Amino acid sequence: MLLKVKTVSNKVIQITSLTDDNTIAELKGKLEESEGIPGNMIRLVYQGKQLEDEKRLKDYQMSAGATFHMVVALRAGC
Repeated sequence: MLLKVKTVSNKVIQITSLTDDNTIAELKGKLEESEGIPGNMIRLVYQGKQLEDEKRLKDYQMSAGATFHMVVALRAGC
């Protein structure tokens, strides 16, 4: 339900309304679309683990899982 996503840009956003179909994919996809374009890698780590798309609905039952997004930009995108 409620999740806190913080990017490497020191941007933390805490919302209390997550989906049960995608959740993760929806969150990451909505963040990239909101900014217009993807930062670079757009890879977040959940509980020190990766790949959470498969836990779309499984993440909706948490409603208390800290999320940290990472964007690797060395070529361009300051």
